[PDB]
Amino acid sequence: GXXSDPRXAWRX
Repeated sequence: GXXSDPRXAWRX
């Protein structure tokens, strides 16, 4: 869901 950030893409 929080895939809208380079450090959150691998967190979505």
